[PDB]
Amino acid sequence: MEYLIGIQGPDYVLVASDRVAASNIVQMKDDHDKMFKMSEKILLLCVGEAGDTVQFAEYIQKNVQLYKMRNGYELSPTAAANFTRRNLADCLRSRTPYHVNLLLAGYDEHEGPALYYMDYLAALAKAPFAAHGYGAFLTLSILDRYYTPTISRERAVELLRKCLEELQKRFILNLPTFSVRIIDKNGIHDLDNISFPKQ
Amino acid sequence: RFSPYVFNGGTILAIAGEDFAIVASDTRLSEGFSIHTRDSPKCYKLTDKTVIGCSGFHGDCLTLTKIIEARLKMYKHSNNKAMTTGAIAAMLSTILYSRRFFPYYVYNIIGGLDEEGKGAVYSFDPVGSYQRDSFKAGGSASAMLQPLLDNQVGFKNMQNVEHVPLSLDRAMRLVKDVFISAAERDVYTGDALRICIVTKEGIREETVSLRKD
Amino acid sequence: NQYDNDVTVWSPQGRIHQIEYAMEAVKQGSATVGLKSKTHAVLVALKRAQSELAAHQKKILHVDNHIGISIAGLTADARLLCNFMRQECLDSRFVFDRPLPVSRLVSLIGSKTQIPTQRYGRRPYGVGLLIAGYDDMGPHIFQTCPSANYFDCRAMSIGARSQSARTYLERHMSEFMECNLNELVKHGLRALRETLPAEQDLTTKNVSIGIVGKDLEFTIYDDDDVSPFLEGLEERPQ
Amino acid sequence: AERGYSFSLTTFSPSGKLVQIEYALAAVAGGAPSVGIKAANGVVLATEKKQKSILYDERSVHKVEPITKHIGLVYSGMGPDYRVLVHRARKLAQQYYLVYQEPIPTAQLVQRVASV
Amino acid sequence: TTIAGVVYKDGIVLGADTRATEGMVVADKNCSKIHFISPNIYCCGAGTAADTDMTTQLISSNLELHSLSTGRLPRVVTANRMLKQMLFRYQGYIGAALVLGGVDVTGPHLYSIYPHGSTDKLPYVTMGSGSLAAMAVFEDKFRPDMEEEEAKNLVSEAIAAGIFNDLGSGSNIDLCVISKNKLDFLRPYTVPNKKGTRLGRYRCEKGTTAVLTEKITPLE
Amino acid sequence: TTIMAVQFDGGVVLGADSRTTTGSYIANRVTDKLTPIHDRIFCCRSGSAADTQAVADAVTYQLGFHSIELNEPPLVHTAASLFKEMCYRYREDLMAGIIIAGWDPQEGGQVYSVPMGGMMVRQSFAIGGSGSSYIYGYVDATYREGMTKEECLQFTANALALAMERDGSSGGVIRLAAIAESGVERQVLLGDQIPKFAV
Amino acid sequence: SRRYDSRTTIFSPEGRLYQVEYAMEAIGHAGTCLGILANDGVLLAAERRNIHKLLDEVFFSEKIYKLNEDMACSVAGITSDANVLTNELRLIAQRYLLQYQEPIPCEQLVTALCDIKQAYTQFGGKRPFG
Amino acid sequence: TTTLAFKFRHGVIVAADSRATAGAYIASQTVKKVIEINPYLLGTMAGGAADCSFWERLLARQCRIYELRNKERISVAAASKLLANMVYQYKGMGLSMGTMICGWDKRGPGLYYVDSEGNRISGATFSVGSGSVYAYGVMDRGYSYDLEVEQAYDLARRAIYQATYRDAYSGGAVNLYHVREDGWIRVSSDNVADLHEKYSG
Amino acid sequence: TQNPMVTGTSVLGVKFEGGVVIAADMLGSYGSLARFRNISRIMRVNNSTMLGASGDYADFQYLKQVLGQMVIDEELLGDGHSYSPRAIHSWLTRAMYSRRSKMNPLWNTMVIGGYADGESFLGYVDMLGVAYEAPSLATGYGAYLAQPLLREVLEKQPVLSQTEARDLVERCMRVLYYRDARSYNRFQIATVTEKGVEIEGPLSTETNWDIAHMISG
Amino acid sequence: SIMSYNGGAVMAMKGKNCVAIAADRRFGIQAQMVTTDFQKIFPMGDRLYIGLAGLATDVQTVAQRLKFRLNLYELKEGRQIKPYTLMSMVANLLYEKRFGPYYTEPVIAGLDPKTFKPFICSLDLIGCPMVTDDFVVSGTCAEQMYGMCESLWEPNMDPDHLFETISQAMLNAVDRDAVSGMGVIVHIIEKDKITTRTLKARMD
Repeated sequence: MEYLIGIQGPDYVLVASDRVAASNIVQMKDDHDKMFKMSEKILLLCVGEAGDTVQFAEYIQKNVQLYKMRNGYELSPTAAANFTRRNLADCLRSRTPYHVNLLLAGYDEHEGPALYYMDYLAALAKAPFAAHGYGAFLTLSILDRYYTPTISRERAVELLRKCLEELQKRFILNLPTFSVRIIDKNGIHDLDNISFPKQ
Repeated sequence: RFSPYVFNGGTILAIAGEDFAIVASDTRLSEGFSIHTRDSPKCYKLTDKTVIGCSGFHGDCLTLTKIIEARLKMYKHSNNKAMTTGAIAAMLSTILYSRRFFPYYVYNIIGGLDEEGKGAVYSFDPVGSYQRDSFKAGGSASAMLQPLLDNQVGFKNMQNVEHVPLSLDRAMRLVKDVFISAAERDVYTGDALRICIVTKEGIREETVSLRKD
Repeated sequence: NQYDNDVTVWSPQGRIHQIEYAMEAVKQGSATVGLKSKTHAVLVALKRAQSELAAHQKKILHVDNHIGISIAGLTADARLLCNFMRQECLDSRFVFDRPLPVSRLVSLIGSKTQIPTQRYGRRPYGVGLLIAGYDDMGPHIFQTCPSANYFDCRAMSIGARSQSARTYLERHMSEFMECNLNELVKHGLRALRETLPAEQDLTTKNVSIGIVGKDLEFTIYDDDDVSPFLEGLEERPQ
Repeated sequence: AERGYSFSLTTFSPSGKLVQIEYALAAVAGGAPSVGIKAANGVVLATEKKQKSILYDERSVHKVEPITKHIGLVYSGMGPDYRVLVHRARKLAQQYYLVYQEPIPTAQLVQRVASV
Repeated sequence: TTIAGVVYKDGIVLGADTRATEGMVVADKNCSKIHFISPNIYCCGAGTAADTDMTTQLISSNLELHSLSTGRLPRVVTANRMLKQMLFRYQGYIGAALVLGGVDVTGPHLYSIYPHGSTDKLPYVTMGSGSLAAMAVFEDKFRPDMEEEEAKNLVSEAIAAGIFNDLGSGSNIDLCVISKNKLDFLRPYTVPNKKGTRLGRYRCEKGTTAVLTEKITPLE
Repeated sequence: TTIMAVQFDGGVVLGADSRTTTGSYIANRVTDKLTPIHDRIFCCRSGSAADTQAVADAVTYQLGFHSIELNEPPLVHTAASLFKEMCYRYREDLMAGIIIAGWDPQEGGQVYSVPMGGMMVRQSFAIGGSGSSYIYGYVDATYREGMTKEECLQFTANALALAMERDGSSGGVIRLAAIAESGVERQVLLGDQIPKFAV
Repeated sequence: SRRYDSRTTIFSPEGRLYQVEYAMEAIGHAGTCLGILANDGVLLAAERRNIHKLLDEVFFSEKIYKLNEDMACSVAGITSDANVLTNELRLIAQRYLLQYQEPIPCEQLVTALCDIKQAYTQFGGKRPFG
Repeated sequence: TTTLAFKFRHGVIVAADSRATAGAYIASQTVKKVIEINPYLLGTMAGGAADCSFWERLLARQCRIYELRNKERISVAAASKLLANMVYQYKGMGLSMGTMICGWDKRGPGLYYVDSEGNRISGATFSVGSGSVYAYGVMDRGYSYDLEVEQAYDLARRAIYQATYRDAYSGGAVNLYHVREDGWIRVSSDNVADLHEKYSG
Repeated sequence: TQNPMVTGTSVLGVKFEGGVVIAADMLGSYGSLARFRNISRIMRVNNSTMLGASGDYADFQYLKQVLGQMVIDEELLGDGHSYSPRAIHSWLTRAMYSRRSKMNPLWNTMVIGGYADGESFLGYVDMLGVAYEAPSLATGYGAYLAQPLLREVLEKQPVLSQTEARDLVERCMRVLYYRDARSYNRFQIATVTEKGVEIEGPLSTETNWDIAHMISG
Repeated sequence: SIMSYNGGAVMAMKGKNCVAIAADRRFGIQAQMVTTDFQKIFPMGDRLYIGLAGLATDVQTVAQRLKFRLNLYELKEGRQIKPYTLMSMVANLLYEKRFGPYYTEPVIAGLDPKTFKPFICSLDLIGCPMVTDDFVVSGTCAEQMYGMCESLWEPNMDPDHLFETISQAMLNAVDRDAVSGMGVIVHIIEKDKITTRTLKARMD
């Protein structure tokens, strides 16, 4: 399985995923991006079942962009986070269950940054930092060690290098690169890809 | 508990000449280990230049014949012509695919003259896919018959030979042989044999006798 | 005048206006004759053109391999009742492996055109049929109306100026039983030639013949298949 | 058989009135007199019973019905329309009592009967 | 659960225990197993606790609505059909098992209703886990027609054999006496056993345990 | 359980036994399995106790409605055909051995067997239930065409008495019912009135 | 049938909707009801249209409904119709709360009602909400 | 069943074997594997034969409706997202369908891979089918973005030839296709027996 | 119908010159127990067709209502048509075939012999919608016991006489009664000629057990 | 079951004019702990708390779909909800999903707005009401807390003794369960005020 990780600073949210789309033993793609801008200040990282993520990201992204245009003022992250959970919980008991795992990271103007965690059962819960996939087990220990509530964007990428350098050493999957983004009061800026030279 | 199929044997075969289309099948309809009846052609004339051969589960042959033989008329009233072979082959594919989640169990060999006036044969699987071929056998002895046509009609794995087209005389005597040789080794082929020749003058039917064992 | 806006109202006199009217839609249609023998039934129809540069609308519609019809009324309604019959005769091949016998086909048209003359705000089908079929009782003709009645005939005509034909057919109804095939069609044409104005005649570009027999699945003749029947035809002098 | 009409028969007039309700209030004012008096520990609902011979059995019908252990009705106007509302009320009360296991408050019952 | 019923000359005596278990752990030590249907038709429920509660209330409402309309007492027959045909339309996934007694304008009746919709009209019934223990005590000491006080004594003494000799049954015995003129719904009626008293004070006070936050919030 | 119906000239003689097993515990030891469907048509319910009760009620509902619309005493063959329609439509859910037999004002006494499948067939004497197995000989040797009402009420007693000694799901009291043009003469055999064959 | 149809959802020759226009005049008879905005809150004033010596008051207000925790509204016109619209509002505003888990924005609550008031004037052939 | 497709500077190369089996038995050795959707989209066909023929053909109907309404050819990007949604409604019904939409767009050459399981990923190299693993190897050692159009025809043959040679459910003729900017051109139809005598010596 | 309950066994049929002749034993068996000793597994469909059912007896009675009412409905019109044997036979194919697509089949096998237009006709219908005409038939366990004797004779000469057939079918019932566990002693012969459909009542079969003394010696 | 998949504890306890409801805080996906603070106690008006333990999804649906019925009842009617009804109201909501149930088991603590009578109760995952006067528990450590409270309780306690008891009763029952712990919060409700203290538990 793949790999997401978010770290909620005191004025920004730092999210990173891997960039692999594997089917069988081979990697089809290596620049495959899992972030879905839902607004100016809301990222929804999906992952999990092959088909469900792409359907269930388009479906949320297209009701959050509706809601911005009908009214005029984009959703909060607290709103959008509960809006996802609802949809994902109502498809839990029907013909077609969306087996996805999510991270919704966003930065509100009045309530600051927020980073939400979604089990595929649709159990929402705010956190200060979370991870998905099997790589979760290796890095959630490294975040606990070094993560404090006040931590500058510089020290955070340095903390995220440790987590993604662990995965290189102990983990058994290939995961060469990681897209990194960061949300704050200005919007979504892409940082440089943490990458690992195997050439 | 209940099994909605049974395998009723039957072997179907078809060669596309250059102005003629053979479609030839045994008639033995058998279930299990009994022989239900000895005559029951697997060949139904559709148009004036199109035979179709169903073989497999005989409950579905009957349905799939009456369905095609209806959507054949239905087409004629709306378009005021008869269908070409090239069309029936496409149409039959959709019908078959319509039941993709409880499929027909019918191997279909359509043979007739398309527009130019040439032999054409189309091979279907159960769920409805088809290419155009120059000869296909199907059914039970499909694995007996397919290599003796690759050789005589396809000249495959030979060298230093002619390639003069397939004669209407060498075909029929070819068919009659390969069926006499599948009736020795396969237990679902026997009793009789309808050869349908389809020239531009209509459709003849020739009956030959196989071994009743 | 208030009893004319629905099939649903009766009139004090004991009729229904909306059903009477519908039948005027039939008398606007183009003349057509049907007679039988004891081996053949024939539909002879006088097509019509609405311009000089224009073809003629088809009066004879092929139904099955032993049933023809000849419409007269709204054509959009005639192809709504033709698709339903085509569908009734593909239901019989497919279940009983036989041709649907005509008497039991005209009884389904009868059950389906009855319905909308008794429901609110639906109309009657504005088309009259002549049904030439041949099964295990020899030949038949059947006239259908928008009222939903029908009749077994020995030789009927509908459409415009059809009355002129009905008399010609009623003086010769004795001779029909003994005709060969080509002699019958002559009668039909000579009857259909009494429905025209006196100034013009039957040509090959506005006559349509439909023949069904004991050994002959229902066919249709147009243009130059009609010439072997106009040639040889008597002259009609005034 | 039928489908049913779909278009309301109560319609606004140029006045700004719903003429049908205005008339149905005049039927109300033809009906048998009924008085109501809240006390300070009880409510009294009294009504002029209907009869016009000595043949009627004045105990086979009731213009004072019980809706619940703690509710009552009388009415003024058409007698058939009263047996319909008494019967939709008694069911409202039973859906309410089936979900909260509690007798339906009287403010509630009137607010629902009214919406029928 | 053991529930039991008996017909004596005047009316009915329905007996229930009061222990209701969620598995092998006693969840409730007082559990009303005797449900009011109408003013003259009480009903005992064994089997799935959550099924009888919502089955009986549903009948009670179709039956207190059916009493206003006739304007007289509802019959025990009517509760016996509604229960029977509601349970049979759920093919037996509603796991209620009922003892529907009541005194009529036609004598007292008593019914068993089983999950699948089988109804049996007897003069004394037992349902539930220990039921068989009960049915032993009836099959020994039942006489048709007996005093008002022989029935109360008999039915408690049957719930008693249920209680001591079966698990899932225990604590108080509830009786219900229905008669054509009274209705003595007793709860309890016997305390066959009660837990003893603690031998010390094992609790403490004044800051036993640590805190980390204290937020006080006043109201009006 | 064992049920039995015999046909003599005036009418019919039904016979059942009372015992509803539920495994090896007996639930009700005095059950009434001779259910009146009308005034002179009885059914004998066997097989699943809850299924038959539903069906019986449903046929009474239709049959009584049906006799008032004709103003005629319904036929036995009618109340048969209604069990037939019922048990055949729902031959998946149910499992109901019925034995309709009654006296008709225009065909005599009749007995119709309706076994598990929803078949229907008229019979001189029928016999059903789980203990019926054990008395097909005794009932095939001892029955002779033509009897009196007093040779039948003793015949079924003997039959159902054998079927209770051997079957485990039969016991208790015997209930007979003679149905004639006269009326219905229900009686109960218990204790010593039950014939005995011990040896 | 067609004779007894009012045709309440159909244009005038002039370019109006007569039923919606009459419904206005029915509102010109209800009790006066005014509202004033401030910087430090906002207030509704309405006059009791029905007053009498026997009439009682049981409810905090006879014209002000609470639609939410944060919103109230006052009605004017046909009182019967007002018991319907105020019940859909409450249900709308909870259905908003059940998704986004916030209190519903002021503007949206209104438009969401005005889709229901507007539907009735355009198809179905019911009389509009007055 | 081995199809491969790789996007380079002068367009897209679609390559396909053609042996199609019915078990251990070989049904036909000529089954077209590349589907002429339009004259400017190529599909492939690598899961079930029925299923890729039926849906790709149904896509061709959609993309010819789309053409008439909007008055502009449909994007390759767009025609892959249309084929994803049709098939995502049968998720878990048991289809197989490994298709690749290739074409030329307003944003240049593009190439998508659509699956039965709801995958829709553009890329630059793909292989789908029984042999796909054998192709990725030989293809990824000789692949560049910048090739000449004569080297790329050879690389594709060589990479299908090497897949049929190891794999059992691969063989027959090697069909080769070239999506150029105006429309695709059927490059050649070779045979594995003839490519065996060109590459051995 | 997932499981058959009461079930008859085997139906012989054989053509001859101017008629067809059906046989079938009168036993309906419910497991091993031979439970309903006098059921009729011959139906008369109008006056030129007949119908022998093997298989689940309750499902056979459910055709007997449908065919009944479906035949009455042709004779009400009295328009001079009927249902041929060739038709009634088709119509049952569709009957089974459709019940076989709801995964809810009629569990009968059926021989439907008739005589119309100087021509005999003898169809067969499986619970799967298999169907076909032959000159001899045998459903169930007669497919392996009577079939070879009926087919041995129709190789020699394909024509039979009214006297050759009714002897040939009374000599194949003897084979079932010996070697089939669900057969009975009383069977019915039904015949169509152009005089109609004549159904002979219960006929016995005389068997010899002369080989019951050769088991030792 | 699958109510173990997340774990959870709740516990109510009657005083003599007060009631205290206590819960653990730990949202964990099997063994792996995700977040240390995940509320299982919700306000349902004042002096009325519903505690939902079990499957963390339904914990959140049932507190949202129960707020939607409650609010739509405190508006439509002016009264404020009674603690006996909030039991019957949440019984019906579970039983509405009879087949394919929710996987929570409500615990309701609270005082009667019109007096201050204390009132607690639990429910089964299908919606059976169980009114007690001692204490009610639900969770995966149910059997741990039954034993612990049966001998640590008194028939009458003041607001200071209650919070002593339930505290030292939760800490020891939830520490003997794998998938619970890591922070206990306790509301305790008087007529006057609602005090809410968090206990210092073992973060392992």
